[PDB]
Amino acid sequence: RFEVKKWNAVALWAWDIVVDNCAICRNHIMDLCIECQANQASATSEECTVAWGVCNHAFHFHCISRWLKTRQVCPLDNREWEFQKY
Amino acid sequence: YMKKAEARLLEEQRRVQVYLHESTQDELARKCEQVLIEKHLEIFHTEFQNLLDADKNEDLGRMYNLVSRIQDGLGELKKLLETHIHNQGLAAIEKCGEAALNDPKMYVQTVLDVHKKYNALVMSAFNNDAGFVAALDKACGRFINNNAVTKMAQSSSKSPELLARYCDSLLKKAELEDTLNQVMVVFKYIEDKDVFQKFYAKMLAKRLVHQNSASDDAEASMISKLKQACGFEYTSKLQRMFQDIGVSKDLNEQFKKHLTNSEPLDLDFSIQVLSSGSWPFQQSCTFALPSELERSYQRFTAFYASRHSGRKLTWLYQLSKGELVTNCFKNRYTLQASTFQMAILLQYNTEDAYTVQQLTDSTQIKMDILAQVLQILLKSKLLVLVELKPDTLIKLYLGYKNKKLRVNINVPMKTEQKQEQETTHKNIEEDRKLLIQAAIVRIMKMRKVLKHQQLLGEVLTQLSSRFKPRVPVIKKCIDILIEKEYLERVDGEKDTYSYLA
Amino acid sequence: SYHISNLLEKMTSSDKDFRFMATNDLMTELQKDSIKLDDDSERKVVKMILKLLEDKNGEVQNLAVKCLGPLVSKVKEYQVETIVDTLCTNMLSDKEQLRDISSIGLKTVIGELPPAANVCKKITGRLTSAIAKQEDVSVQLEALDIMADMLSRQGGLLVNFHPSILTCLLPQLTSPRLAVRKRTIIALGHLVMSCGNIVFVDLIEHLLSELSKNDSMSTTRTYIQCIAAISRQAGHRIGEYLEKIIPLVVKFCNVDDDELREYCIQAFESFVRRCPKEVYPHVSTIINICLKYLTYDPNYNYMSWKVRRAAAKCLDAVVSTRHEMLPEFYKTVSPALISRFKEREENVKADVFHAYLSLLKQTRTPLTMLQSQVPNIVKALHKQMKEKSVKTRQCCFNMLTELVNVLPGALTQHIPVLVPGIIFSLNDKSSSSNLKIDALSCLYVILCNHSPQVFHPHVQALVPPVVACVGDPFYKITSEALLVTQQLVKVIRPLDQPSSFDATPYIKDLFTCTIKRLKAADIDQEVKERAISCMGQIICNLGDNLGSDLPNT
Ligand SMILES: [Zn+2]
Ligand SMILES: [Zn+2]
Ligand SMILES: [Zn+2]
Repeated sequence: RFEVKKWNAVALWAWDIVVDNCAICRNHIMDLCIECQANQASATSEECTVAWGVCNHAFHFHCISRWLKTRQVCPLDNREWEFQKY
Repeated sequence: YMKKAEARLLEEQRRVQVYLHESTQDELARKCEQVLIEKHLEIFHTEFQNLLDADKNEDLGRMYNLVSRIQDGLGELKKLLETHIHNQGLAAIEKCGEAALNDPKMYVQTVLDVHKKYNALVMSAFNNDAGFVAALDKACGRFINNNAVTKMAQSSSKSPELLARYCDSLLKKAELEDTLNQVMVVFKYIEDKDVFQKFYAKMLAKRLVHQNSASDDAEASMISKLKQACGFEYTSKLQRMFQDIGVSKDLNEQFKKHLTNSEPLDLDFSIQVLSSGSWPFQQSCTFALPSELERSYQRFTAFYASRHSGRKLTWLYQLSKGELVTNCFKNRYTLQASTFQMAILLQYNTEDAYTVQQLTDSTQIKMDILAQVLQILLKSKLLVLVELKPDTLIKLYLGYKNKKLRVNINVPMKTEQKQEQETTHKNIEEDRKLLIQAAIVRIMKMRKVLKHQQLLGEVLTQLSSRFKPRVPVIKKCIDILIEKEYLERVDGEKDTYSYLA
Repeated sequence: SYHISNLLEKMTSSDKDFRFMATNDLMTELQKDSIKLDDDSERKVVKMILKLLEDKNGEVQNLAVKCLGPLVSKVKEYQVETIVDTLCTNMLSDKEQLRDISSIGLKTVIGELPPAANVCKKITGRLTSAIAKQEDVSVQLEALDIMADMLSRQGGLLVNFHPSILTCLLPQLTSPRLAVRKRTIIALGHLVMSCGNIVFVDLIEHLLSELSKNDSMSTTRTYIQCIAAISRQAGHRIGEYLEKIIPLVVKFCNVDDDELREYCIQAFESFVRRCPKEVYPHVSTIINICLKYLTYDPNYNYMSWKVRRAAAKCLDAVVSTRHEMLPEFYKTVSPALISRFKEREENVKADVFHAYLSLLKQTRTPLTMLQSQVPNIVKALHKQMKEKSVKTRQCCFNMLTELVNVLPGALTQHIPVLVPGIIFSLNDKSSSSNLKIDALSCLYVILCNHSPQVFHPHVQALVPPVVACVGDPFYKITSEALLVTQQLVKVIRPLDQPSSFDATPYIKDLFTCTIKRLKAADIDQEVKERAISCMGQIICNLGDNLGSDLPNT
């Protein structure tokens, strides 16, 4: 018989606007890109990861990389985009 | 003979000033210096090596004073001193053996003692000459980034990792300022600063989450030193975590004042809510919450959903700890354990014998993690039954005793350290590739058409303050950028690239 | 005019890459030979840099901070004033990022100023008011750091503001935050480096008056630390006040507080080291206090170790600088240290060992007193040589080596009790490479400075461990083993003296262990040279008893 006295837990918070999936492409964030999954395996498919921003928004690295070639704004909030994690 | 030569030179100066003409002074001094010094430089160099071998600072200072009169006579001394310092550093590192591969204190103290000794020698005897300082700097930079320890690890990135681990050991739970300053002096000679930055950030996050720091003043001083040495983005990244800690403290206070106007909870509850993009932690494995803890879970989830609308919380159960108090034993013991341990002890709350397969089904923990935590429990004499199988029988051991009422069982598992080190090294390599790609893209955006060698030179110039890139990696990044439709090879004029919109 | 206009057009391109590259190109142009004689471009460039200091991207902000350096060297003196004003007024802002980036930029600007008077005057005027404001702590700390940086270099330019600097600094030695006190102490030392005589006496008199009244325990420690720092930093200027300073510290030494005693002994050490001439009358009382508090341990009988460390370090400092004190040194200091070789704390033991090593180094009549004290040293070392700590045994071996180097024949009657310890350290799995090398060096020094007769009974015990050490995988051990083996060959059969010792049974072992190193072709150069020398000595001394191996050798 053991009794619990005190508990110290750690939690992380993320935006719930998107249901655990990319916003630019309608795919699960742990899966591959549309272009990556459509194309044959290559060096580009090796470097497919998840990129976070200062606004705590999560997209595929390739998705936001393609989005940034024309616009300099996060898709979900109108502020400028800055990479902070991979 | 050195003292004899100095005395003779003084006597000659006295003679020429007292009973000769003024026009003879320069020529007589030149001839005397020639005859007395320049003809014995071969002997002087061997004596210099011998005096360096057996520490004799006064003789070295006298010889520096003597040879400084001869034009271009100090170069050989500088080269010999640089070689001697390099050899001494290599020998000092080599004598520590294999133990220095997993002992940051020994490695850093050896380097620091060598540097202190030869800095003192340069300042005291050579009058802080620029060339001798440069020789000491080159020798230190040569033997810090390549030595016996780095050969064992087959990578020059072991030194920054050891330095960061030494800093973490220093800052964990008056003379600390001096050793921090000395460490920052060592940091200047390191070429792979990104490895140090990554390791320091990870260990600072671990320190902040678990609340084990010697003092906040030491952390502030180290942050100030990093401001002075590193850039401005890194310190901002650290300040983000420092701000999240305060936000979590305020939220804890608000939750505590909220619990008064409701039914109080049985246990003492504290939480650290952190942003998912500013901390190095990953998602936890599958885990079924113990039956005594859903109350706090639901209450805090409701409170957070009330105060913040569009956010969702993910719970890291591998970084959570707590207290278990036991009463069905010889005497009243209170023990500190992780959430996994608390879950896998309270499974047999009234039972006495389980099969690890049943324990796996009840706790929903994977194979390796459960095996490691069970081994840790068994080694603690708290539980009794080396290899384990799914049909192994493990039973609670009654009547165990310890010399102290307060016992902790949250000892780290051996494999996690090595796995974490490998993971962060791989992450560092991937980040290096990404920054090289970004630099190439930006340079091509600025200059529409540029050659190969100029591109490489500008890339190394831009990335020099963090690490020294390898040219094959730059070619690989260029090739992967060509495929991704970022830049294209122009027809004709081979080995030339142009930016493509 | 066109390149600069294009650069400033790009520096607001709404794309981070363009701004970064434009700022980098501007920085490269600034460090080059390009000059902008036009006074219309300078204002625009300065404003653009000061606005990019607040950019939304970290890289651009960092590059702008770095660009603030070369800008001041190639811009008229009017714009430097507005740059400094903008930075100083930004340090007082509510935004934390702006304050931090402005502090970094202001330190960078100060760094580039040649060792100028007007800008330093403005900076000092702003920072005095910044330090004076005690409402917030972060601004205080940043201002204190910048003031220390600005006083370390260019300190001699701002002579007129020294009264104001002292007046603003002095009240901060009482603030509830210890970081403020430490920064104030650093700034005060830097100020003492470049100051007039009036302010120095003002500071010393204020410190003495504040120490004369014991308002709080916390502040007294700060004042003692400040006095120690001032003494350590200035030196000669504080010597005239020791006659009044020392009795206060002596009175404070007797207070029952562990932290206070350590600071007092450190102040004593600083006085002993930095100013030698004015401490002559007080060496006796300093030594007596150090001896009294060297054995301070209330909760044990055969944080109280910090005072012991401080006392031993102060004794080391006293011994290492006074050469005329040697008779009374050997009269009183040496027995206490010898009796304290048995300290139960490793660090204090190491520091007392270092102190007695410094005494031995200074010893180079004192020799007769050292010879009389030798038996106690040997009796103390015999117990320490069997400890399980590598550092203690290393200290013992080093001190024996130094003692033999000072007195050539000091260990004639104690070889029977000293050889077993060396042997035990030689063949022990817990020993490290450094311990074995130190033991071999001690053995070599002992053998080189004594008559061969005293080692004859112990050759049978000394040969096997040395032969084993010759075959060690580590070459650094092998070199020292061969060096010891050469002297062992000299001892076993002397050539200039008659000996009745039989050297026959030990010839084969030495020859076999040396020949293998001699014919290696892949070992390090040092081992090759040592093997050649050792084999030459073997042939010279005992080459008559070798068989058919001589032609091949
Ligand atoms: Zn996507
Ligand atoms: Zn992809
Ligand atoms: Zn966003």
